[PDB]
Amino acid sequence: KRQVASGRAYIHASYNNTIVTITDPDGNPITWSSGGVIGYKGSRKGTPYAAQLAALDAAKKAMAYGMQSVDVIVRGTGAGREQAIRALQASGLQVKSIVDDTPVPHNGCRPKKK
Amino acid sequence: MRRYEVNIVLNPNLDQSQLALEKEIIQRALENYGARVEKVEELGLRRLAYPIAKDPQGYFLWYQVEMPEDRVNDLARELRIRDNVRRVMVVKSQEPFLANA
Amino acid sequence: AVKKFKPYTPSRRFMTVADFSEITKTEPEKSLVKPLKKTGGRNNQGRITVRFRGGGHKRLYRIIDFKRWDKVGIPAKVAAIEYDPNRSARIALLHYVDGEKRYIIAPDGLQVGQQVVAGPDAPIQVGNALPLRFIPVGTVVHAVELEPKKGAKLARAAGTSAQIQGREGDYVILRLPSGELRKVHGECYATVGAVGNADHKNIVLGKAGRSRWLGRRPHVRGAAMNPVDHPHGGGEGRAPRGRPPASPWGWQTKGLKTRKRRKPSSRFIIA
Amino acid sequence: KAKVKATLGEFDLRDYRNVEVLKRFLSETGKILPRRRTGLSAKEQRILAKTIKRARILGLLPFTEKLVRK
Amino acid sequence: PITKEEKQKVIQEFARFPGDTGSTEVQVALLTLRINRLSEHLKVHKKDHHSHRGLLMMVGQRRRLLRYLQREDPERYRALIEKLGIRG
RNA sequence: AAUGCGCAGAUACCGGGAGGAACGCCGAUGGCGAAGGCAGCCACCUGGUCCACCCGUGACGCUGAGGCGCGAAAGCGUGGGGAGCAAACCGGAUUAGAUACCCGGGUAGUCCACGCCCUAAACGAUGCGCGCUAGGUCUCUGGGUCUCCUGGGGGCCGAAGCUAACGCG
RNA sequence: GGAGGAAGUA
Ligand SMILES: [Mg+2]
Ligand SMILES: [Mg+2]
Ligand SMILES: [Mg+2]
Ligand SMILES: [Mg+2]
Ligand SMILES: [Mg+2]
Ligand SMILES: [Mg+2]
Ligand SMILES: [Mg+2]
Ligand SMILES: [Mg+2]
Ligand SMILES: [Mg+2]
Ligand SMILES: [Mg+2]
Ligand SMILES: [Mg+2]
Ligand SMILES: [Mg+2]
Ligand SMILES: [Mg+2]
Repeated sequence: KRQVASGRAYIHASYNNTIVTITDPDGNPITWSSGGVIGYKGSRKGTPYAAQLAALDAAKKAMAYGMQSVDVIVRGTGAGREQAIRALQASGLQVKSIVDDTPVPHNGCRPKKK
Repeated sequence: MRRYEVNIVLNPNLDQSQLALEKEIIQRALENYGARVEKVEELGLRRLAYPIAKDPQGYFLWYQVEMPEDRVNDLARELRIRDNVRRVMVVKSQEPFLANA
Repeated sequence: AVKKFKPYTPSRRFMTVADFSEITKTEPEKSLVKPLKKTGGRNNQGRITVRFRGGGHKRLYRIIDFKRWDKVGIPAKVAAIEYDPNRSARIALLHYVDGEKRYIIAPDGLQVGQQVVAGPDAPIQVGNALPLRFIPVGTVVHAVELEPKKGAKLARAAGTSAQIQGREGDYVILRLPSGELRKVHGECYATVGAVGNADHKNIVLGKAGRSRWLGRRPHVRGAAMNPVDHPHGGGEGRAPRGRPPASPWGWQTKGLKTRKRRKPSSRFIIA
Repeated sequence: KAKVKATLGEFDLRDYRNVEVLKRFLSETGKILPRRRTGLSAKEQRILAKTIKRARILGLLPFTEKLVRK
Repeated sequence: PITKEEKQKVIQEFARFPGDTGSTEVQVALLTLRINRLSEHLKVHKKDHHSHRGLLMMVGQRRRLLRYLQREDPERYRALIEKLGIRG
């Protein structure tokens, strides 16, 4: 909740959109952005371009609290993947961790017909 | 009356009173089940990889014994209750195997 | 775990009877302080409170111990597994090294001669009773005091159980056979184990007397009454419940959360 | 980029504890390296995973180290 | 399960001359131990229909040597049946 | 794209907790069983097969009508469990219309104990048993002083031979 | 070269 400078990011890239968010070394989040909050809709939400634009909106309001350097924990497999990273690796907030925690199971939960 | 290997992991955030309170909980148990105590490799604490009970540290124990099979699997029933203990595994006397000989 | 029959009669084609492969060969109840006197099926004004009750059989009560906090640290031996006609479960005549003799609901996997003890330091083997602040998580447990030192008022019919979901201060989380999660104190004595005769629901009464033999009289239904007696006074023919399904006193019986709302106990539940 | 196997000396592959003889059988995430990367034989690998999985239970070895820099 | 004492205790009690580890008299009384010991297995694990097959092999195998003894020598047959109580 | 969800605070986050099923890499073209089938780890019970020892029995062997047992999935009966998926059912959309493929929900079921149907692309569409008929070649598993010999299996080209051929070998 | 494991419509 508090006005800090260190922090942590968050990326989640579906096949159809790339919702991203950010927080602090604790867990209290402050901001988030998505291929819709940038302004796009529909299948345009999964266009990496749109995804690249999402991190921008996130890149801001963080700085609107006074951030400096943040951490990046990706989570997904789509195409908005790097387009946020490159958008985040170069934006104004240096990174300290390019983590991936993409949820891979051990064949437990049977999926839909897709 | 075969030779098994017992394994015992234990919380670390405790004093050598509890830490030795529980050790006898082990000892005066194998007797109640008839185990020929052969050795013990109290190696000690290790900084675990993933956390267990959301703690990354654990006091390790060890006990190669020679207990009967007609009273074995019912044992950890007496072991896996003590909520101070939260990791138990018993493994047969896997006799050693060569590699890079 | 029931005894079906052969259809030499009607009724006894489907009727089933309970399992006595575990009752201790017995019949007599040790007529100590245990057996008491009985009663009937209305109130103190002579006015039928609960309807469709009466008849049945001669029954004799069996003083059951729910207050297993008066024999702390004083162990006891299970002596015998007995029938009780006043509860779905069976009972257990158990002997105390003190020389006393008492009764406890019959739980699962309960054997005879098997040590059984009340107390905070008692073991987890089924039979023993103790406070819940001591009983570990995920533990089958029955006969619970709602409030400390009042008696077992929870989970004590046949086959019923209850888990322990975690501790919270001096209060514990409980899962009842219904499906509520309730705040109960940790100093409320409960015995460990699942009640016996888990097959009671599997029985079949086969005929009409077995209704009557159990006090439960025949149940007339509203659609046959006259609107003097029931709302659904099915006038001409099997005409329908001319809205909306209700009770002899008027309140609908379809989904009326009749539980009080401005009630203190609601603070302690999660439905 | 080579392999391992011969890298280590007389190690008891049935020993489910010498983790320092294993943490290089795990890739950079925890996934057991395949026979094609450990020089092992058929029987050799089977006896290993049975201990790897064993050792993975006592809290010594992980299942999914997070993936840094890809 | 099976120990060594479970073997030679039977064997020397059937080895129709010492050194006999396996004769049609011994073979049967060495299967008949497992059968009588394996049947009380399939009493609890009544669902192990995968072990139940080998018994019929073990039994039916034993079915044949008794058909050899009774064929060749009558005199050793029932004189072995009475010792273990077999076939009814 | 829409049905749908969402200002009543969701999607994404952190902490805690509950509950189920199923086991990523190993893992393969591999192994096991008569087939059906079998994949986390540990243990108790248990079957089948295989190698060497020159020990024993001494043809006790093979097939096997009838019989008896097992038998995928689905379905059933009685009690449970139910996170995910999902027949039937409803709606959205494409359409000429869509009783369907695509999507939003979703019951039975798939999970457990017991007892049933006993059916199949149950296929290697190749019954079991034995002997003889060139090899080359990767591999699973024993043994033997060993890029060597030998025994049991799974793959791959191919001697002669067979088939209408494909192909088997 | 053989073998194993991305189409709108009459
Ligand atoms: Mg679904
Ligand atoms: Mg070992
Ligand atoms: Mg080894
Ligand atoms: Mg009748
Ligand atoms: Mg009344
Ligand atoms: Mg009645
Ligand atoms: Mg009635
Ligand atoms: Mg009626
Ligand atoms: Mg009338
Ligand atoms: Mg919303
Ligand atoms: Mg239905
Ligand atoms: Mg049926
Ligand atoms: Mg020849």
